[PDB]
Amino acid sequence: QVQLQESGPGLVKPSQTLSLTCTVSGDSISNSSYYWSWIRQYPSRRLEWIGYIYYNGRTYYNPSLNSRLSISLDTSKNHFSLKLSSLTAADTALYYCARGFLGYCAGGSCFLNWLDPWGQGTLVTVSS
Amino acid sequence: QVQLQESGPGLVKPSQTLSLTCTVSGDSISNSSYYWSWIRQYPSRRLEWIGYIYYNGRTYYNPSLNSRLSISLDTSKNHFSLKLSSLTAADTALYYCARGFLGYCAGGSCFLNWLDPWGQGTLVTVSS
Amino acid sequence: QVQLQESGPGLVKPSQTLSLTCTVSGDSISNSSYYWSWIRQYPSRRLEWIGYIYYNGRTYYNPSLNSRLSISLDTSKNHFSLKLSSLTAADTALYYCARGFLGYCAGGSCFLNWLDPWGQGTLVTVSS
Amino acid sequence: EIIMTQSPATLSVSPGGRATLSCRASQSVSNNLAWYQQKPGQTPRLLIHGASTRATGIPARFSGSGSGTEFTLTISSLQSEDFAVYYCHQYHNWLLTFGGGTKVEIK
Amino acid sequence: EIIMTQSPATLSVSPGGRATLSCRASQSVSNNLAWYQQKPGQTPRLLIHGASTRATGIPARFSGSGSGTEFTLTISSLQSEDFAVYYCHQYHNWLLTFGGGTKVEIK
Amino acid sequence: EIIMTQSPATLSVSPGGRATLSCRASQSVSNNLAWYQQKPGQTPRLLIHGASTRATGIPARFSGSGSGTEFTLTISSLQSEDFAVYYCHQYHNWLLTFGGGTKVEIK
Amino acid sequence: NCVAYSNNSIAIPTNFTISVTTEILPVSMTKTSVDCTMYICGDSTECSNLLLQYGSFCTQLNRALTGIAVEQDKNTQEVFAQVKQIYCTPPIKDFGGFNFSQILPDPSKPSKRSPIEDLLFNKVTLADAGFIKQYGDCLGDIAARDLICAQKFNGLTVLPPLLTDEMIAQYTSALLAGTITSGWTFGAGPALQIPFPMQMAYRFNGIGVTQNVLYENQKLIANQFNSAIGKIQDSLSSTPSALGKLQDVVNQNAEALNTLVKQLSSNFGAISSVLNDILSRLDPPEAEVQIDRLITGRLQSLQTYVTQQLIRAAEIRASANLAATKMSECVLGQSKRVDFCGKGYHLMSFPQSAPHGVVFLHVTYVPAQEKNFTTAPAICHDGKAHFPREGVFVSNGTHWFVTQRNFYEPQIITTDNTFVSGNCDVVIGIVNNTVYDPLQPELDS
Amino acid sequence: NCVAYSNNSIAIPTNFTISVTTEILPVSMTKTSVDCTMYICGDSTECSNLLLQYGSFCTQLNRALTGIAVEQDKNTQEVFAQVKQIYCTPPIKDFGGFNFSQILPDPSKPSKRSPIEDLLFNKVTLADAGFIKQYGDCLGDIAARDLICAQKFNGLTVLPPLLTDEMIAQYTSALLAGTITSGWTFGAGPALQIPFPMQMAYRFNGIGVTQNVLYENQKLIANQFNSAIGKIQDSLSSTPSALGKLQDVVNQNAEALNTLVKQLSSNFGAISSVLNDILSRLDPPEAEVQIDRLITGRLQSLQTYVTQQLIRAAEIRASANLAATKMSECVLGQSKRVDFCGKGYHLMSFPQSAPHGVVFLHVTYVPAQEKNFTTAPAICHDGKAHFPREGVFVSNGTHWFVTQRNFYEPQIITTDNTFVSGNCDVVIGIVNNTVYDPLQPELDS
Amino acid sequence: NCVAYSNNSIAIPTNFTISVTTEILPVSMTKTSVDCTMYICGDSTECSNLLLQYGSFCTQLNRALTGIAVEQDKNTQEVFAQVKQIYCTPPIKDFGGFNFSQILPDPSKPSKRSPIEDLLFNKVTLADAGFIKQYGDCLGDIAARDLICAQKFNGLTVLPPLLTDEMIAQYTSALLAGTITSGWTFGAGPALQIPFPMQMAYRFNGIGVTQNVLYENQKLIANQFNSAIGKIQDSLSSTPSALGKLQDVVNQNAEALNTLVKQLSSNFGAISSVLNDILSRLDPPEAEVQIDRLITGRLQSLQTYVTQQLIRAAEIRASANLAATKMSECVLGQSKRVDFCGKGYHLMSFPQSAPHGVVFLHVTYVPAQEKNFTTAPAICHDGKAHFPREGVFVSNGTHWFVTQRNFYEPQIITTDNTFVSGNCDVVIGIVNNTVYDPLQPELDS
Repeated sequence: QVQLQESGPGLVKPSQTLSLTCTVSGDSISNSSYYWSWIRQYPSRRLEWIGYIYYNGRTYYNPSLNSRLSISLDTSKNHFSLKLSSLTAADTALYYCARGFLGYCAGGSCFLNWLDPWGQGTLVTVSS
Repeated sequence: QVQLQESGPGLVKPSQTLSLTCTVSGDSISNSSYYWSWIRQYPSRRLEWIGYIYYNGRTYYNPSLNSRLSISLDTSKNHFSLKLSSLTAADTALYYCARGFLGYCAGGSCFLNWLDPWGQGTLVTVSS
Repeated sequence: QVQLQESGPGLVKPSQTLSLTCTVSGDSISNSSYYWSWIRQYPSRRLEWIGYIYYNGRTYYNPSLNSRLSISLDTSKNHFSLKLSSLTAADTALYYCARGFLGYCAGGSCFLNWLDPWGQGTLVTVSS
Repeated sequence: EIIMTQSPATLSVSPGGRATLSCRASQSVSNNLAWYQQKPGQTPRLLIHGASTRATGIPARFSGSGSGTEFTLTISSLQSEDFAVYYCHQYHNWLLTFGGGTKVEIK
Repeated sequence: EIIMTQSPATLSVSPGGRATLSCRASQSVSNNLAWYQQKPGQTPRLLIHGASTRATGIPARFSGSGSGTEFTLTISSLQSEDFAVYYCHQYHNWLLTFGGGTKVEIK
Repeated sequence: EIIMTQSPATLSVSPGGRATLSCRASQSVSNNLAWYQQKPGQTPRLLIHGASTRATGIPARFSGSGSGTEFTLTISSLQSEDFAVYYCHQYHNWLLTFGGGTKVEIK
Repeated sequence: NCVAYSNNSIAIPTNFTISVTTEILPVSMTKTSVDCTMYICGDSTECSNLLLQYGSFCTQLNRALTGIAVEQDKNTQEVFAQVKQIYCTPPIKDFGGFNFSQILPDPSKPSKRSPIEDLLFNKVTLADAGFIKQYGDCLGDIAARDLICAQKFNGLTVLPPLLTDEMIAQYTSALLAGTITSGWTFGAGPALQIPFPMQMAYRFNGIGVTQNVLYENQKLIANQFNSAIGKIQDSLSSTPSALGKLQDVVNQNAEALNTLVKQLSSNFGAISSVLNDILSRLDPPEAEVQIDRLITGRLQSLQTYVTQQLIRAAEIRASANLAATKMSECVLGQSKRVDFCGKGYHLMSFPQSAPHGVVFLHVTYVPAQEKNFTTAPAICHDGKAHFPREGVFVSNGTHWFVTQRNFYEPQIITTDNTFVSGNCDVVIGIVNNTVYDPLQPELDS
Repeated sequence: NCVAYSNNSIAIPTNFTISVTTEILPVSMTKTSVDCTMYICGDSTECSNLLLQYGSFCTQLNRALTGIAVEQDKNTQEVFAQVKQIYCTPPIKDFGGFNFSQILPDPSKPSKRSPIEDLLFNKVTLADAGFIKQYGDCLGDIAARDLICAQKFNGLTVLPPLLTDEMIAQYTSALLAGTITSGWTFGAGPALQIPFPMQMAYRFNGIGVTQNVLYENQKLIANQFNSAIGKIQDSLSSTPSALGKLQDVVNQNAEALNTLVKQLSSNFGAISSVLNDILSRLDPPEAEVQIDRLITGRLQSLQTYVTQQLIRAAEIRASANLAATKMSECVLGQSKRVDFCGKGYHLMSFPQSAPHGVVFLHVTYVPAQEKNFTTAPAICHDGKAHFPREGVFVSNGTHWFVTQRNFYEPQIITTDNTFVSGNCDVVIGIVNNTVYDPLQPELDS
Repeated sequence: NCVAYSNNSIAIPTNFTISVTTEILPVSMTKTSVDCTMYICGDSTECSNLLLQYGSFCTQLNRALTGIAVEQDKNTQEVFAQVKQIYCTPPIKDFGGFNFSQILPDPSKPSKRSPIEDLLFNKVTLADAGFIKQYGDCLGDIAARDLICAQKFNGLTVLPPLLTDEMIAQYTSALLAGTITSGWTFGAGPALQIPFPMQMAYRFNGIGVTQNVLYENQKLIANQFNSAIGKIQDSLSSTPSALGKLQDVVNQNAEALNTLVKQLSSNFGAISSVLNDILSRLDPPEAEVQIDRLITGRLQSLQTYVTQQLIRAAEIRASANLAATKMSECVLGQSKRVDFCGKGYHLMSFPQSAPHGVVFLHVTYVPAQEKNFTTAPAICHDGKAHFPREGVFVSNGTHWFVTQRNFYEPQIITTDNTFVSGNCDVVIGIVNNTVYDPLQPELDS
């Protein structure tokens, strides 16, 4: 089956840019049946959805961090990336990359299905 | 309100590539109500429109320099960029970045409204 | 008329990324009448189509290497690029960049016309 | 956004007993729910998708129920390895959201 | 493109007088005009948008008029700070264009 | 994909003779064919486009014929420089494909 | 079985049968209306704003359906409201043997509805669980429920008719009473009373049969009349395919609405067929495109239904115009048009109310028991040629008689019933015979 | 107020009233046509090229509207062009008291239009500032202006009818002159002249009233006739709702065009409702998509209008077929159909021209002043039974008379007006009375 | 050429002409049907799946066309199937000079089709190389070929009628035989035989002309009758514009189908007008968008065709209802409606079969050779006023006669043909004259 592996700097200074990469093996990110999402987990067990990108490159972001965020994919290397800027101490969390299933699609829009599987998750600390 | 600040090399050799960046604060470049444009001013008080980019990334360029130009935006850092290649001595001007208001939109097209405000403007000299 | 010139590393290690660039002079890659394609030729005289990109940036790839490939264009410098990853010894070939004519277009789709002209062709060797 | 509330923040169940977990949505999420199991320090594992369609390889002891607003995950035979944090998740709306997680402690 | 011609390239007005500025389009730009003020070495400031809708914070002495092809900006009471270069600008067509600018000198 | 088969892999023609080259498609490519000439070590040169429309600057001795599935390129007067590899190419379907190439040797 | 033709034999009927033939014509259809916005955009403001960009399409469709619904009241008025005064039949049925109890209202019934209209209303039934019936449940006979009840059924609404089935039955009772008590006269003027046997006698004299035929066979004719109407009830009960034209209207309208509602389940190329999911599951910008696909499909569905109703309403209007013409000419008069008011020679007709329709019972005279007699065009008596005033010359084998065309009543050939023109040498087929002269026996004294 | 029924009393009218009832039928509608391309694509080549991809939709719609416009000339011809020769009334009005000056043309008027058609044309008015009128201004009565004038009004154009209102009035004058001077005969053959009192007498003899009734009441009948036509003018003037069927046609057509033009203001999901802005404000590639949305919406608007006109034109054609039937049967003849040519017994009708319509003035006989007399079906005199030849036996209380059905003219019961059949023991309700014999007094000398 | 009106002169026709006028009415149209899916999606599963998202549009359209096709069988049945029994004419034509060989079937012909229907079928021709004919080639008269043959012609199919042209001709032969052998009687009852001269005599007595007129002019009338029917053949042959109503139906239907098929060549805003290229040239995801544009355009084309056929079918149904009314009232009877069954006074009519239509040959009586006589409303003899029983008083210059209205047959004014009412001082225009009394010469002996 598919396997997802995160990569990125574990310690980033505040007001720097966080760059995370999730390399996908066993599937192509251009497969029409998937969307690729980022989710962060806090120590309080709280899961927050960051954003996802469709196989064709359409991105949707959480409004809580819409002005700070971008997600892109690279078909050459089969990975999708996260860039989060204006980092604060509140961004310290455990970032997961996950594969979602797209549902019914028509007229250029799609319904979502569940996330399966999740990546191993990378821990990012925002401190000086 | 919004503030726009240009940045770039003031002296670029001819036949090199000019790179200008306009960082936007107080607004998100992904706000559906705006388009972001570049205008250059010559010593003869002549203003020339270079090109603009919609909040969603649709670019329109002046045909006078269509084959030399590209404009892009970066949602992570809230700035839009200008790349002008094949520089000659005639490109020496004062480059402004401005925020325009989009008008009525329907079916994937928009009418324009006025530019307000203009950035401080950066002076670019093309010489050896 | 138009002239196409390839550029890239003639010797790339296996499992590295191949980067080829075809600079276009005499035409703009944003001209609505063209699509820009990559074709590789093997010593057995076999020609294989790799992929093409429309003037507006729509890319179509050969399914034989769909998961390894990406093609992009840069309007500032009038060139389109090829990135081929997961290189093996079977990728040793002669890579041509060619200009194709678009046919009838309607509703966001186009029929193809012939390729004319071909670039000079660059030879890429995949070995340690 | 559809705020998803999981009623018991913690749940203490004797081994071999029955565990009942509840998830409440702010507005109708229809059958578009999923239940994820996260053992300590590991990736979340999909237990249930749809309202109640059990995922492949999930023991038949895991059973999900509900529609619209009230949803219930039930564990029929608490083995020693079922100690985990269980999250409900809705994919009805774009901007998918997760519950607070129920930590199923075992006595 | 819609070439926009501003008739007086320079205009000398006594302080406290009246200044009349004209802008002519190559083809109908409708009400889609704007007037920008550029004091020496500073950013252009929007005076008028639409044909004649004065922008917020602009003194009532600035008045714009016209429709279609002929447009006129008028300054009713030339203070000392109104010395600037005034540009008309049309956003009717895509490929927005600017006039040549009228430098309003003050005697 | 539309597999394109060129029947004679090699063809030996006396100078001043006639050369006949055949190209067969897997399914109907209609008039959407082209014939390319590749002299040794050089770029392919477009000879014929459409089914039979000769390209500009191509000698009238090159003639292409066919429609649908069977296509034929014919060289009416083999000069010394016509020794090359000739490829048929179809642009009917997206995912354009090329034939195996016929090397026209000259005796 | 060809008819043997000869140039000198005529077949004359020696008997008759009175028969009654039933005719059924639709007159109206259920006054249904459909709100455009509530059908296309169910309680949805985003859909309503997108629909406003299409202009007058909703208001054009509402005018069309409202116009059809108003035509239905006009149709019923034009047919039944012809009688100007509510006449009533006498309590005693001393009509001379004629039994109208099958077509007159029953005081014993809970409604003033005749025993043939009882079978008519109990035999025309609308669809089971159809929206026409289902609407009756949420409306609960309360007019204030219309807005809420219409909201449940996707904007569909049924309007009550201006004439109820009870009022329509009352008009047919006035038409029936006027016919039995005054014949033609209540249709053309004041209701001039006339005894029914004398009225029937003038129906006979209209079709060309002398009035003495009725008065001498009055008991037999009354029995034939009564038996014929008695057969109507059995014919309607034992044959449920006799009310097919009225059921056809009801079935066509029911099938139209059912298809109109099921169109709401179609995707029409959008992402979903339910507006709530498009708005609650999708990005707010991404919803207008999907709603436009639904709006286009649902608007086209409504346009299709409206055009069909317009064409069908015209068809029913044609039938209603025919029923009004048959009311005036068959019921209020005696038609000389041959197959208009039944087959045979028209005597009279009786209107019976039916759901969205009318039933006519056409009483007609049918010749029976023909016999063939030798005939001649003229008679030679004194060198002069004698032609019948009315009727035909016939011969029973040895003697010549003059008799009426439609009944064998032989009479002695006399100057009274013949007229003289020309002489014997001109007419082809002339025969020699005696012509009686009533004055001679008086001079013979 | 029921009619009292008894088996031996008959009500016979002792008087009559002549009455005139007005009937109004539409015949045609304004010959409007709409160019598809000029409506959808106003002087625009880019829109025209995009529209060409839809095939024959424009040319199909133009054929439909042109077909409707040609039906309108056929309708007017079928109704009015029935008269083959332009007969004329005599200058002197010595018709025996009958005053036709209200329906005959006036030499004093600037047009040969009668004083009732004067009120008809002055009472049917088209919409104020309507396109039908507005088109008359840019056209300036010059045929060469049609292409430019049609360009102003978005392709809408009105075509002149083949028969002008003056020619239509001339045909009704020929129909009127033929009726007054020759009765039935100009409709079936050559115009056989007949004096009007004798013509009217045969109208009486048609409805079943003897001709001597007219000649003995000729002055009274002429007064009733004149007063009835005099009331028509007041009835039309004092009631402006009498021309509602003709206004309905004009209002429906005007409302159709107004809605068709206002559809041009709708966006139909495009970026703007004006084609010039889409082409002048937007990128040349980005314009085709917006124009397609406008083309789809405007093409659908035109299709809706055309289908409605097709259905409506069929409705007017049905009314025109009825007006032609009423012209032949009410004006050129005397109808036996009861409510066809007015209520009462039809005597004659007069056509009057009206804008896109016809008005019929139906002259009818209405019984009045009924009286009830004892009646019997037959008379016993010498053991034989006597039946009336025409009419009914009535009794004033002591003596028996035989009288006609529709008028109380009592006559002595005589062998002349009775015929004998059967004997006394068969007929039910037979009465004993004397039957006069004209031969006996001659032998009594 | 006005008619000179005077108050005391009457023009009476001294002669007549028998004339025959031809009437042509459409009855049905070719039973064509169109499969929605095979038209829109030619053997294409991807198009079929996309079309399924539009719901019931295909099945609604199939019901509409099937309903129209079934109406065509009803139309033909309602017109021709009126005759209940297949009567036959006698082999000998001893009808008294009347030659019906032009309208009766020919045993010499390969089909039992009369010499006028031979010209009718040879003059109505469908379009050359039209789909109605082209379908006949792939079908090869084999019913099993329908599915394959329909596939070739884009789903178009033509259904065979329930009554063949041979069976329709057989029904008109029964109608003709019944008319010639039994007159009115086969339409109202059993076929009572009657000699044709006597039958024709009662047609005369119907229009108001005495029967002795026929028997004294029988040879002349038969010659006029024969010559008139002889002119019909030349009139039809020498004028190919006489069958324009039947050709109009055939041309309108052919033009509808031709336009429907050519709509398949339109792009409708897609990338190509051929579904195979969209599917074989384009990316599999990129094809649904292009197919939807084709589906929308082709579905709208079919909807346009279906609505037009619905409106047109209603128009033909109206004509078929009129033909059935003319069959009953003109052929099976004698109409009193003036211009219904031809111009002039209707005597009889003959039905002739025609392709999808019927032709009526209306035999009518036309007055001729009018002469003007002085007339009076009444006669003064013994202080009493004498009125004509039937006819008019006329004066040849010195003597007064009483004569019938429609033919100049002068008779001596006698008590027999006059009745007495009132006295001389009341009637305006009364004249003094003698009234003969037949009893006086008997007493003069």
